[PDB]
Amino acid sequence: YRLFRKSNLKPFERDISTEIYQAGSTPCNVEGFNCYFPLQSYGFQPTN
Amino acid sequence: TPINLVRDLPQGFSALEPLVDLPIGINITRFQTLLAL
Repeated sequence: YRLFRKSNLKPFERDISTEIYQAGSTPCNVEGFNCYFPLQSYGFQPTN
Repeated sequence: TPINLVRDLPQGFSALEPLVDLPIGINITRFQTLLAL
């Protein structure tokens, strides 16, 4: 799913892009902290 | 329209009839006419 986005998507909007976000106040140009990949995976396991 | 006129647009009236609505959505802009050669 998408955890980082520059702006909220409009209803029935699809965001497939991989735009790196500047969540952290420090601008980026680029992972780990203060700017992250927009998408985030799910830990779907039967033990969950 | 019956448009042949002489020059520029005339003083008339008529209306467009819709045909289809396809579900692209996805933030449309930058319409670009396709000119031939």
